[PDB]
Amino acid sequence: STGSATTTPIDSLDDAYITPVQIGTPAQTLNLDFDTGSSDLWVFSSETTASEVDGQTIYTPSKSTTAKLLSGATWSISYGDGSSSSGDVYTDTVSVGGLTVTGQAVESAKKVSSSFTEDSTIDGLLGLAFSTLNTVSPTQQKTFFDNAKASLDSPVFTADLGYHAPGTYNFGFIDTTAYTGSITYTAVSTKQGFWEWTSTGYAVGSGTFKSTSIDGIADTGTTLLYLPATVVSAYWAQVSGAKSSSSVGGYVFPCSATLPSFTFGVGSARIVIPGDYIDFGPISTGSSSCFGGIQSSAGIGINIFGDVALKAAFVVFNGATTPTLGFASK
Repeated sequence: STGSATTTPIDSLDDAYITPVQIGTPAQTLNLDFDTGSSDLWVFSSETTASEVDGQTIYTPSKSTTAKLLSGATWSISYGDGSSSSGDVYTDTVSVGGLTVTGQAVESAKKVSSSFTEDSTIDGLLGLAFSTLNTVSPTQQKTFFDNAKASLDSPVFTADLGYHAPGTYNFGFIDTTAYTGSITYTAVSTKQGFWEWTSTGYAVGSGTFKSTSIDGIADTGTTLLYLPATVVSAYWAQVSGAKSSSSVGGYVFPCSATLPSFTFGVGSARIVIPGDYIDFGPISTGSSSCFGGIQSSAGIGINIFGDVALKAAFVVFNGATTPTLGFASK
């Protein structure tokens, strides 16, 4: 089997992407944030504290003839950005782009943090990291991909995120028309539960490539590119007037600037992030200070190849017995 679904930016900055997902019988379609940095499929629901729901579409398990309470199971998750959610668990039928999994754990939120409430466009998350990170207790549950894997034509999914435009998540096949040149594959460590890999270096604009190992995670659920402070300083030093602002929470730059590109290495291959992908616009409405899309990972504890990086590539998440990651230009 295979599946193919369009993923759409939630706003004009590509702060996140939503993908429609069918849950239950009859189908209830929710728009979920596919997150290769976590491993829970959780939704706003009829059980979510009423004051914490503000415009989201909810899953109502009592209206699904295939929903079953997973007795005694609870979940609770905290994300890198400080947001969180928790609740209980149902199993139900879940379909993405024509690919159906029966008996998928659907984690129903009883509580969500303010950042989730305030984002009316995201109805929940669909985790695509390794199932070892799933938070369901006392019986850990499998991700949608892990459940689908054996049925897929090939045990892979791909992320093709757009810049200020829709893109595609495919399951079970590689669309050879969706990228240019060849796909370069690189080793993955699953030791921390992430799609963790080592970039071979970077360049700023038309500058020379610096060969240096940068360990990090491919994370579709993180907006920006978080890299070591040395790398990030070298980038912003090429933008007149750019500075790190502790009050704002990162590097800012004059909105009048033209940003240089940023290149990262994948083995001997190179992925080029155009300068415009690094512009996240005014820090507040009407400001001439703009927020940068490349930020320091210092004090995160891990480097994160988030959407800024991934949307410059066609990315293969290869879930074979020995997982790997592939990157192509597009």
